[PDB]
Amino acid sequence: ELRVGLEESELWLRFKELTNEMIVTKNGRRMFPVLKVNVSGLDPNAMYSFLLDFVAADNHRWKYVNGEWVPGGKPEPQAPSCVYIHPDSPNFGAHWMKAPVSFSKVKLTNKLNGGGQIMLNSLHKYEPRIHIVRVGDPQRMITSHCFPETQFIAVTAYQNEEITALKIKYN
Ligand SMILES: O=C(Nc1ccccc1)Nc1cccnc1
Repeated sequence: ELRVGLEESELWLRFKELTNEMIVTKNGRRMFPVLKVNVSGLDPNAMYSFLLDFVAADNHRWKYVNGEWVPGGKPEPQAPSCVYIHPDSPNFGAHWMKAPVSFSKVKLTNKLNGGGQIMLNSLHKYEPRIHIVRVGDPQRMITSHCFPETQFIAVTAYQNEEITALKIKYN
């Protein structure tokens, strides 16, 4: 049976209990923590691609007021459909299953200035989503997995001083 497990779930949850934040910039910014998954129950002989996107969690934006994240207004129109292709793609099931699959190079941005970046709206909450695509499949079968532990608010600057400190500390 196909099983996709979050790596470092305890680390993610240290950030989630503060409400996690990720910086977006013009030129794009890497995530900490990095999203990493362990995979079992692929066909080791088959070839797959791994894709990453970010799903908008709410019909509203957030604001950090008096040390509390609270609903902050109506949402911006949805960021365009951005998908990140894992740079190991396409590859054997055996390749994906032998070691955690790491999205260490994905950059989050708030300007559509290209470079395979993920466009997010500042002060909106997003949940990472991984897709497994089988190569050469006439049915174009896809699997999609969400990672609730990894939810975060996109920000141009850290709001929560505990997040700023955690980010310097564990990284
Ligand atoms: O700090 C880490 N995990 C953790 C933190 C607190 C409690 C239990 C586990 N992992 C980690 C990952 C990547 C680089 N450095 C450290």
